Amino acid sequence: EVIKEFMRFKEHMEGSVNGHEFEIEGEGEGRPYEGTQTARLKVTKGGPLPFAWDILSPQISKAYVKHPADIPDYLKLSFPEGFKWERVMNFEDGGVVTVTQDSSLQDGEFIYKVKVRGTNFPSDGPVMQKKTMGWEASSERMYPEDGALKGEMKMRLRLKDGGHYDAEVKTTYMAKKPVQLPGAYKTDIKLDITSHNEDYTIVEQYERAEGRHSTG
Repeated sequence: EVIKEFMRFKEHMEGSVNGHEFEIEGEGEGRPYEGTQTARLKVTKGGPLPFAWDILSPQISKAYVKHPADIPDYLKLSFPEGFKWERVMNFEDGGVVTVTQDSSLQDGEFIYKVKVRGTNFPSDGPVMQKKTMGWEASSERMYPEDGALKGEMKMRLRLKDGGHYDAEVKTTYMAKKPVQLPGAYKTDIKLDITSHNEDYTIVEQYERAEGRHSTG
């Protein structure tokens, strides 16, 4: 009942990557039970960014994941109060992103507050040289641990070049109340940058996400 078949969200993000501070705001919309969403983002402080938008796009919404009836939808169950998540991305060239995030449901809309910290990206690497070209589809391995929901995956960035740039990704999702943890499952995710201005101070994204048992 609080999560309708159509839901909007608002997002604020603050952080820094290799010493460069920024803020981003966005508005989005999607169909939480179909696993689909779009958003319009803008850089509100510290634009233009000297690094690849691609490292921020996965930090920009797990209430929008289609779940079968027989896998508890822990993150939807957490609303209206919501959940927090924390993430580390270890990139193959020593770059690291850590994230902390709050999600809640206020005045009929999801509210996201994100804090992103990137460091140790090589100055001549594809991130700081803006030579990435979006994520391959990812398959997140979900499992309950220590009273929380954990996800682990290898994410693959495409390079302008024709090769790949990997990150090992670990996330912990913690509902604000102890709503039902699921068992082990997979979430297939694909995120697209669908529009942007020249300097990526204005950007649109689409994501589709679907949970399924870990059988193929």
